[PDB]
Amino acid sequence: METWVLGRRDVAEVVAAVGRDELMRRIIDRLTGGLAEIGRGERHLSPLRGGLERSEPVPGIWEWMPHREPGDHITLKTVGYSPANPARFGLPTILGTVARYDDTTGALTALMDGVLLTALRTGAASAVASRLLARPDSHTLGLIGTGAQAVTQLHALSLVLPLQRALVWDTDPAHRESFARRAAFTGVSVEIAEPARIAAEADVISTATSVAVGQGPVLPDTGVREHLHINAVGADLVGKTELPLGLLERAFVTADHPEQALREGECQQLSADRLGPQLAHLCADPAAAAGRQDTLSVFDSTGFAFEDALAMEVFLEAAAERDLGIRVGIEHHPGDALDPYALQ
Amino acid sequence: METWVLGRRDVAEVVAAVGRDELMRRIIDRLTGGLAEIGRGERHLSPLRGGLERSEPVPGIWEWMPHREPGDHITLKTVGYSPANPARFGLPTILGTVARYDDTTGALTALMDGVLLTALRTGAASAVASRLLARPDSHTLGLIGTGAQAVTQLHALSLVLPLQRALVWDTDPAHRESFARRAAFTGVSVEIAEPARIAAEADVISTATSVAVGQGPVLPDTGVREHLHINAVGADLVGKTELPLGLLERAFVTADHPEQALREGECQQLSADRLGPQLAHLCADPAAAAGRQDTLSVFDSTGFAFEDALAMEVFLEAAAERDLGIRVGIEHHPGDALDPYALQ
Ligand SMILES: NC(=O)c1ccc[n+]([C@@H]2O[C@H](COP(=O)([O-])OP(=O)(O)OC[C@H]3O[C@@H](n4cnc5c(N)ncnc54)[C@H](O)[C@@H]3O)[C@@H](O)[C@H]2O)c1
Ligand SMILES: NC(=O)c1ccc[n+]([C@@H]2O[C@H](COP(=O)([O-])OP(=O)(O)OC[C@H]3O[C@@H](n4cnc5c(N)ncnc54)[C@H](O)[C@@H]3O)[C@@H](O)[C@H]2O)c1
Ligand code: NA
Ligand code: NA
Repeated sequence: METWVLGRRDVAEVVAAVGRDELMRRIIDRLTGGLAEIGRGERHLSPLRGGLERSEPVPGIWEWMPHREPGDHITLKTVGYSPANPARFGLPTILGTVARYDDTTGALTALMDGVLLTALRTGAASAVASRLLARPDSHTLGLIGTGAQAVTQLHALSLVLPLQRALVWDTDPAHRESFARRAAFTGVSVEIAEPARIAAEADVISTATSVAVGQGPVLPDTGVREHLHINAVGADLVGKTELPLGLLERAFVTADHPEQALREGECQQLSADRLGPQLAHLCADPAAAAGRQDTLSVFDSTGFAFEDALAMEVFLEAAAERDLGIRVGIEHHPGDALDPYALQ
Repeated sequence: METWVLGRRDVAEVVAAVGRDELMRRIIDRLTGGLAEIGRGERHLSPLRGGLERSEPVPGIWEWMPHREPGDHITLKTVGYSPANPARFGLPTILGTVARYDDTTGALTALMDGVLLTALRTGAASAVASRLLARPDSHTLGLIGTGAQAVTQLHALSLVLPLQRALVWDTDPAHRESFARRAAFTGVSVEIAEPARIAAEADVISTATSVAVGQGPVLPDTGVREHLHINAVGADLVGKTELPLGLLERAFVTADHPEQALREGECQQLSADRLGPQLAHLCADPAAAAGRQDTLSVFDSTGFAFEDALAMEVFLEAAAERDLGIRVGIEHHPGDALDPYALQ
């Protein structure tokens, strides 16, 4: 037995061969079915993630996220949020890896990049929620925060809504000015616009910022369109929020993971008895979403490990088809199972 | 930037090149200093490990154990306890891996086997505690459970005490028969002995069994020598214990990790108010342990992630000196930090 390692090269070859659109659609479809299975009680939400706060060079966090499929495998994603990474080191803010362990023996069976996978399934989750809660003729997307997640927010949403334009804002002028080039492949025209204009004109918004704890909101409490749907995607430290309390109190709020969202999502700001049914329930029974497209809605997204397990399965299916990756004997399996020093 | 991976073959070469005694001594020395640093408030106990119980084929657990050295690195050990592994699959009961992440950026910098490392630092921790709490002229070691951990329990304790004899028991006759061959490199004469004889004769005992929840004790509450020191090393599921309650209530008890031990150690049997100073405090101030060498003592061992980080450092230092391991690009670092699709 050896660990199946998908290097950065193998992950790149999967998305190159399959195509960004098709790969994103596969992950959207997988997440949709998987969320519906949770909503039907056929599967369970992942346990709460844990994390270690880091103060330097700026406040960030490093988190671990398990999800068990009993009798089959356990998925663990380890992921850092380090928002000085881009400017200071030319590294992504979100850096992670995803591992799979055999549930029967405990053995490490597969290991892969989590950077691309994280951006894909986070876009896909917003797409699942926005298909339920945004107007199906939504034309104008607003983006607050135009870093890494903004790219897959725009991409995923462009596959499920007829988006024609994106109004975008970032507090870093370089990061907002570069977004059009990163977005170009989608065919959605990009225009820089201040947050008040985005609030007034957008049919759907995604907020995905590295705003510090206590420095929200990133979208002002002002007039929005009656049917606005917001994907609140930023999430890292306890205390970090993006939306104004007044807007949230007027909204139909569905969390991907209620207990996690109450700790780390916009639901930090809300009384627990004001949550709408969670996303998995909407996927299994759309009665709870019926009519909510035409009034203010918020998808409170924190991400949870089941989404990583599902996206990992999409990657492993493609990689297995193509015989991609390498085998590394990482774990020591002594010839005598009772002898740690039998270094066979 | 690529991840440094030490495979099974590199770990085996470290042992072959450094030597078992020298490698174990390095890990004992690192653990003693690190624990003293915790006892002096220069470093801090790792957070509580987390875990997922599994019921098939027999009850076991899969656990994650993070530890952070601020500004340097984060260590995470992922480890399964699957006690049917030896008989059913020829695999060790304890199967795990240790990963190292840069604390500044979050990047995965190193990954190695945790099977051998786990056995080494678990023996080392018992040796640290027993040097403090066992009579320095202890001649007879008792072992209940003669699986993988027993091998390094005997090895490490033979390096810090003048052991002449090991009295050993396992409920599996083949496992107790084979222990002497697995122990031969230590030079300590092994005898098979039933638990009541071990309790009556031993100067120091380690219990390290796969006993099931609620099926203890593995050592009877009968005559023990006045000065007996016990390393309670078995630890997996909540509810699993190895010592008789009456013995525990008479003993001076020190945990490696009080909060973990209250959940998963012998201290499950004890009121929270009943524990002594933890092992770290005894390392920093051994005056609190010297006076307990001649009375009944228990080191309640659960294992915690700091031990894995320290032992991993020993292996990385030795592997670097010998240019061992491979470099694998696992994480995706896009050429544009804000573009997840910018596959370099
Ligand atoms: N919900 C999920 O599942 C999920 C998954 C991954 C990441 N995230 C979170 O999404 C957030 C963004 O991640 P990323 O990978 O895009 O990081 P990033 O660093 O690539 O982009 C964040 C951007 O937000 C901008 N920003 C900071 N403060 C702002 C403000 N007040 N207004 C507007 N823009 C602002 C920054 O200048 C930067 O360009 C983080 O909180 C991250 O932890 C969530
Ligand atoms: N404290 C720590 O840091 C730490 C580290 C690693 C493992 N552990 C724990 O130590 C225990 C042993 O692990 P291992 O790797 O040696 O497993 P192993 O399966 O190699 O050995 C366990 C042995 O215990 C024997 N056994 C079971 N029930 C018994 C009983 N009632 N009396 C006597 N013997 C019995 C089994 O026959 C087996 O030979 C496990 O609970 C493991 O989770 C603790
Ligand atoms: Na959120
Ligand atoms: Na214990």
